[PDB]
Amino acid sequence: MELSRGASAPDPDDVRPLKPCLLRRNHSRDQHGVAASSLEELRSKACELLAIDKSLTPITLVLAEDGTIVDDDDYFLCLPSNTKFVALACNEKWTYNDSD
Amino acid sequence: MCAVLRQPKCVKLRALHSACKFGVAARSCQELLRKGCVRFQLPMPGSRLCLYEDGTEVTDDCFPGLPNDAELLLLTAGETWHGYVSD
Repeated sequence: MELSRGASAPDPDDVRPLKPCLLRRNHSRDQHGVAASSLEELRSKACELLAIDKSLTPITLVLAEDGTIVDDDDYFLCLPSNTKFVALACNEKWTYNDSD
Repeated sequence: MCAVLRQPKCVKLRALHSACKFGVAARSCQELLRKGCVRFQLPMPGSRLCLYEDGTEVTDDCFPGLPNDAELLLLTAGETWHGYVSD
């Protein structure tokens, strides 16, 4: 790893340097710090931490601050290493409830 | 032609009667148009979008013209978004 890697050669250092997001399950005001780079990494962590059985999928990760559904993995890695990710295993209450 | 962008763009797919949206980004304005039509079932030709700021029609030729997270509302070839009105 000593190979000078700060911009040259592929495998950049800014390739999702682990995104410790805070997953939260409705009906339980409890956030969990999970270090995940790509969505796949975060989702899984939310499954073992929130126990999101595979029967509740497709799960819906909506930001508790705004509520934007994050069903992708190229726009949820921007926020700093910390964000309120509300996991909705097709059951937990949504973070909207006509709250416009 | 694969124009290489400097950073993955960002946009928010919000529906009209969905009460929610789909925040997603990508290094290809076209790539985003597809994912959106796949989660909202809205083809590009027989279906487009409209900025939720002033109701600006947007497609695969005027989408990159918008900054990052562009409020892309859902709009099929039949309904139009009045636009963020202040009345």
